[PDB]
Amino acid sequence: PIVQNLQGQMVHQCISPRTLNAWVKVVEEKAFSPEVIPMFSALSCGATPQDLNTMLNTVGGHQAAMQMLKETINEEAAEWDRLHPVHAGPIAPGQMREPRGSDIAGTTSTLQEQIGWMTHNPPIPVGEIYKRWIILGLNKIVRMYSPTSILDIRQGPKEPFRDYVDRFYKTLRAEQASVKNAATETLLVQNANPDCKTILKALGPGATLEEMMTACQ
Amino acid sequence: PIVQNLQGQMVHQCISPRTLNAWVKVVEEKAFSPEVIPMFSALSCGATPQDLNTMLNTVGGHQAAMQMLKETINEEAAEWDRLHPVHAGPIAPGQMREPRGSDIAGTTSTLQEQIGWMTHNPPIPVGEIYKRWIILGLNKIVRMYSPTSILDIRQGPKEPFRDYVDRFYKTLRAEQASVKNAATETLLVQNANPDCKTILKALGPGATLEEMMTACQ
Amino acid sequence: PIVQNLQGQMVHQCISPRTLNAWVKVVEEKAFSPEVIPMFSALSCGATPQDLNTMLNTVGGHQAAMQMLKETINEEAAEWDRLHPVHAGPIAPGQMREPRGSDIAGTTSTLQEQIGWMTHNPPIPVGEIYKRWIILGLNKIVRMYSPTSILDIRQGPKEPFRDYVDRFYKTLRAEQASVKNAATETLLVQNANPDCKTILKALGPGATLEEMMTACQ
Amino acid sequence: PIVQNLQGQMVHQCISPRTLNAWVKVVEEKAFSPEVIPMFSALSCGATPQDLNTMLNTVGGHQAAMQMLKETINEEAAEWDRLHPVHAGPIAPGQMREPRGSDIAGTTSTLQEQIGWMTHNPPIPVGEIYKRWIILGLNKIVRMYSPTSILDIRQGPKEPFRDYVDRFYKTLRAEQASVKNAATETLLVQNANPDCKTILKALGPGATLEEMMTACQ
Amino acid sequence: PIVQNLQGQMVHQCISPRTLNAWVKVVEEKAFSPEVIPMFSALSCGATPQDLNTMLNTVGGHQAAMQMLKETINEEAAEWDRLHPVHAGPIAPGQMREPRGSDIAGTTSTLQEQIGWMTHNPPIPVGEIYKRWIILGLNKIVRMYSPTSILDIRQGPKEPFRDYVDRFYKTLRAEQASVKNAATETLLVQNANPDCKTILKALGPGATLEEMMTACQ
Amino acid sequence: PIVQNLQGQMVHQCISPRTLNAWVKVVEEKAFSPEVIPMFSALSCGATPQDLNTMLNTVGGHQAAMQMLKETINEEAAEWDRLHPVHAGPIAPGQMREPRGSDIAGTTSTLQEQIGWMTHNPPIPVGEIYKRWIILGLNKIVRMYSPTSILDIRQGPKEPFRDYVDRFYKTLRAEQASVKNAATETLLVQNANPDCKTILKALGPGATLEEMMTACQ
Ligand SMILES: O=c1[nH]c2c(Br)cccc2n1Cc1ccccc1
Ligand SMILES: O=c1[nH]c2c(Br)cccc2n1Cc1ccccc1
Ligand SMILES: O=c1[nH]c2c(Br)cccc2n1Cc1ccccc1
Ligand SMILES: O=c1[nH]c2c(Br)cccc2n1Cc1ccccc1
Ligand SMILES: O=c1[nH]c2c(Br)cccc2n1Cc1ccccc1
Ligand SMILES: O=c1[nH]c2c(Br)cccc2n1Cc1ccccc1
Repeated sequence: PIVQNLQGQMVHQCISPRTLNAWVKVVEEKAFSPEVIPMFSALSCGATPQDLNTMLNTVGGHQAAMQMLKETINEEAAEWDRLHPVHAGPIAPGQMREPRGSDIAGTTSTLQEQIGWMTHNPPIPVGEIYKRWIILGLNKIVRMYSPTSILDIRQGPKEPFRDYVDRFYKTLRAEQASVKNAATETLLVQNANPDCKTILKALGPGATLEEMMTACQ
Repeated sequence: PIVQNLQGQMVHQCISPRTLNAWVKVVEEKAFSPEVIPMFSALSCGATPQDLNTMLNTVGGHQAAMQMLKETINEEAAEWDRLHPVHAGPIAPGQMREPRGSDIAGTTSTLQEQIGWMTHNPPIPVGEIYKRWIILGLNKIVRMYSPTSILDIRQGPKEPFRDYVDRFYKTLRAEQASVKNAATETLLVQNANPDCKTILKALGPGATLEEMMTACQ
Repeated sequence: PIVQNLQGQMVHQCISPRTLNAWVKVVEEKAFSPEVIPMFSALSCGATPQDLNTMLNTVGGHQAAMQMLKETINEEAAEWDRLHPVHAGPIAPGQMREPRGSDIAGTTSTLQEQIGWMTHNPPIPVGEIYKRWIILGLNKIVRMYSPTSILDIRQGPKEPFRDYVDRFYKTLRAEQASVKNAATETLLVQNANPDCKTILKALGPGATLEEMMTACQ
Repeated sequence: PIVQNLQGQMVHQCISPRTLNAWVKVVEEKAFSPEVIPMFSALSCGATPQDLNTMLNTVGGHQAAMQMLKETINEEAAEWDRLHPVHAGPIAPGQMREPRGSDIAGTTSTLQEQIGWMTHNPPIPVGEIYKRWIILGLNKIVRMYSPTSILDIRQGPKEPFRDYVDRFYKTLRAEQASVKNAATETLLVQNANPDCKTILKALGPGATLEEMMTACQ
Repeated sequence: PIVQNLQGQMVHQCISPRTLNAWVKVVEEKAFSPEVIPMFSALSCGATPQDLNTMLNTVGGHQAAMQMLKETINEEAAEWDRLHPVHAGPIAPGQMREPRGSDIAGTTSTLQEQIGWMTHNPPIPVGEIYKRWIILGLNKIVRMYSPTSILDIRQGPKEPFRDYVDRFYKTLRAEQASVKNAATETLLVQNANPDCKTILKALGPGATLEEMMTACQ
Repeated sequence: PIVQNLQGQMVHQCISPRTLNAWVKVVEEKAFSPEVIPMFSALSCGATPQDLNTMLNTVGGHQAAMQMLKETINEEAAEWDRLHPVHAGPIAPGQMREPRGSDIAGTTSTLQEQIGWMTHNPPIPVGEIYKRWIILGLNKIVRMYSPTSILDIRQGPKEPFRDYVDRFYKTLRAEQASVKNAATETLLVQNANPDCKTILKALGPGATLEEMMTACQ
């Protein structure tokens, strides 16, 4: 990554073994549960494109997902190039060249180039632009791999309301409803069991989740 | 987080993998036992709003609680805005803008903005203001998820007084009696078993817990 | 804690995850065995009052003990205030105020105040004063939770002398005899089994523990 | 490795125990699965030739592979020497000598020499040149140890399409098809089971993997 | 401990959790096997007397040994005082006082005093003087707790010579023969089994251990 | 060890707990498999003689080997003294004395002396000279403890060629053939099973290992 040292300058630091292992193990344990995305983002704090590729490339399973992610990346890289075309032919000697989509994705740019963009004044934050693309991809995968429709999360007749709500919002998070506060006074009540539904209906509209959860305790 | 380096300046540091993992595992092991709150506070030492959101967002279960927490956050953000409205329209070029509730919660502010507030002279401690909101939320959840009323913590006929007292104060902590020294010379004696109650009554009022615990040994 | 950096100034550092976890796990594994106290002291090296409270507050069990400890703290805080009363009414603008008992215990003082006391010239070592109070409390708990009287530690007829001595001094440590060198040429011999007692009596007085242990091998 | 310190100069740092252990354990757990290569590259960030040899030499099993890797190294070293022959006889006193193939591979050069090349202006990046050779070798091994031909990865009649695709791209990665986006609209469909193949044929050409995977859900 | 920082000055650093845990666990796993002593010495690198006491005091078992160690310490402290008596009565204001035995053992000296001695020019290395005393004590314990006389380490009729030699030198190390090279051409041969003894006798005198071990393979 | 800090000067640093534990555990897990030697070398990066002795002395088993290693050390120390005799009698006040064999092995020199040699201009690299001696010793032990002659590594009739080759080069590494590329087109083919031998003979001479391994797949 690029870090500030103990004296203020932005400099390159090797990716730690700790970071490398943390990311690999989160994917091993959680696959594409939605909580993997914020973890990915945090573990990739300060990352260069190189570092991003390293993290992705260290994943051994899930190669259908990694291939889908390459595809998303390629789509975002092609839109980058449409928005910001680069002058072809030879670069002014010693000068910074402008990044293309593939340079941002770290496939046709060197670490040194990446460091130059990222630390230039003003900076071209290639690592953050690429991260956004990867996260866009990752979110598609989380949605695709969501195993259950929100329509099938219904409270069991003996199921504690809290366990139902946990299932419902974990499902909603994966399906990626933006709806989130919203769905509360509608689908969540509809999919509640008969006894709880009666209670919740009686509360009247505008009930907070806390209120709903106390009511159905 | 924002830290002081080895030379005195306040600067941004990536959240560690160690920190990230510690928080995720505490929630996995302890759920919303009350001791999770001081741990959260300590693990979030120096946090920006971004860092706070990261920590929250890395939690995979308990999505009923995380949704209740968003709600509390939204309530505190709306009261922030009532207390400190911000001039609308365009900001003076290059100048610091004033934070709104959603900026404090990290949803409409950038890391750079956050860093500027937090390190400005005088500082606007957005990370500490947000932390207070999250802790307010978290405390509601701890109370809600407390499984037993203090009224049901009564000493077993064969139950060591110390184990009873441990149960009683662990329950009181979750229910969040402010009462804490208080409840000592009342409910704790009332809920003691017949033999211990007799002993404790004989001690007279004003007995310290230590005295009570020795007496009922 | 407050640490010296790599350039000589005293500055605040966040409590580490490593420290936090170490303390929680020692309490989980060892409860109030006497060796927990020196560990607590060492893990709290450089601690502010805030840090002390964090460590205490992260303990999830043993709430009878934590309540007894609050009580001891309150007693020491009240004696602090008797010894060092503070001028009431408004503080000189910008100046350091004097700490009261509750400020030392971190309940009515801010981190910033604490840092100011601890790094002032001359310093008011609030973290060390509070630590002393907590250790006084903790020692009471270790004594209370000692499961066996020294009077009941007697050598088994088939019990190796070394295992007996280990039991005897582990018990004495918990009961907190100051006696420690002392009890050696008396109770330790008295509570030895018949064969070893005969041997030890023959050695004559003034025998070192090493001498006793060789003799009864 | 060679790192930049907290003040800007490039200096030698001992390889960490953490790094050493991470590499040894990845090889123990994953052998020559293709994801070991990006891990190797990342763990060897900043490595000198010495460090590269250390990492390789710490591997205890797989000595057929390590011998094949020496062979590849020797081939690349011999081509280095063909491209960049070095003046024989005695070196100018105090001056940097030019590296030969074996110097780049760390077998006839000292750490000090290596440090001098790597930090000279302009640098001779011996550690990166050697790393490229090792990775060339390693890729040959990954291909050789790939257990299954892509021709034998065919979807089971009851096999979820996603699990098939995972098998297919994991196999392709090992066999090292450059084809990767390519093989998607051909072999992947051909090797799909009858029901999925029918669905995929109906989609028409140009289907993205995401589209294919949704279709065969 | 007292360390040199990244700028050359000697300063106090808190004992790490890592160090604390390492020492406690070595004692738990190995008790007073002789290899614990060099580990103790290395873990206590740079230690103040305070730090030494911390490490000792964190040990929960083995209290017979810890008491024997206090005794040794007291003996060395009393000889210190015989060799280096200190002027009684009040110290020159602001000046360094001279350490007594108990100051060196950290029982009547403050951390600040200890730091002053250790970093004075010229230094009074109180931490190293105390460490020597503790190691003297520890060595007595290792010898006392050695379970087997060297006289009882004899090669089994089916026992590989190498396993015998391992037993013999592990025993000798505990009993603390200075003899070590020595005992090689005598007791080690005497205690060898009949077939190996014959072989070894034939080698003639002056055989190296390597030679002996090859011979009896 | 002696390290360069964050400002360029060579200074002493305590051996880490991490390093100490890593070395002890490698010996526990792998004994004297040949891969222990490069690990030892890497873990001892920057070591003083003191540090080298620490690492060796922390090993609890294998005392036959540790004794053989002392012997090798003594032999190298005696040859050092033959090559570089030192002027006897008193040293010039304040000046660096010249190291003898035993000073290099850390038995008659202080840490301070060692630091002075190692950081003098020009340096006397006592830690690297001693390391070379220890590695010479260690290599003798690896060879001695090799359990199988290369002559007995022959491919099983049902044994995959790759597993045979792994056995053969792991054995050769321990026996310490310099032969290594060499033995490839001879003994390795000779010790192959009948079917593979026929295949390999047909390839003709000059086959690379890769070629051999593909052929016998
Ligand atoms: O090097 C890698 N490995 C990647 C993985 Br694994 C998943 C996603 C993108 C990756 N990239 C960059 C890249 C390559 C080819 C097409 C597009 C993006
Ligand atoms: O980004 C996140 N994730 C959060 C979680 Br998980 C729980 C609480 C608040 C969170 N925030 C900020 C936020 C979002 C939306 C409404 C209010 C607060
Ligand atoms: O915040 C905390 N948590 C504590 C725990 Br847990 C045990 C002892 C004291 C504690 N304190 C300070 C404090 C509070 C109230 C009365 C006195 C002392
Ligand atoms: O020292 C080592 N150990 C190595 C391992 Br293990 C595998 C590959 C190369 C290695 N090298 C460098 C080297 C030696 C001899 C021929 C060519 C390359
Ligand atoms: O504070 C401690 N704990 C010790 C342990 Br545990 C063993 C040895 C000495 C120790 N010391 C110093 C000390 C105390 C009293 C007599 C002599 C030495
Ligand atoms: O202090 C130690 N412990 C050692 C171990 Br354990 C093995 C090898 C040498 C060692 N040394 C140095 C040394 C001592 C005596 C003879 C020669 C070498």
